[PDB]
Amino acid sequence: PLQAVGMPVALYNGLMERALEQCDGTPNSKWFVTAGRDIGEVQSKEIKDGID
Amino acid sequence: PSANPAKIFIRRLFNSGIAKSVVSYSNVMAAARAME
Repeated sequence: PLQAVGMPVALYNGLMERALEQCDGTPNSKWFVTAGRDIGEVQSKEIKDGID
Repeated sequence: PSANPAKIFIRRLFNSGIAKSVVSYSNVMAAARAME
């Protein structure tokens, strides 16, 4: 039987390898926050402290 | 022996005294790749 199951195994291995790579590489975050340039040098840290 | 109607064909397709393959090469190739 091993004669004919080459392509299935070859595709299975690649599909699982991609899953492993994505699990290892994808950033783990849920919020993306952006702000303008007019906030102060110390006034900015207060925002992240409040969110934190 | 002369009563066989098959003499119609083998005088045309298969000349007497010449051996000819049972199957064509394309069939053999098709069979070979089937197992894989």
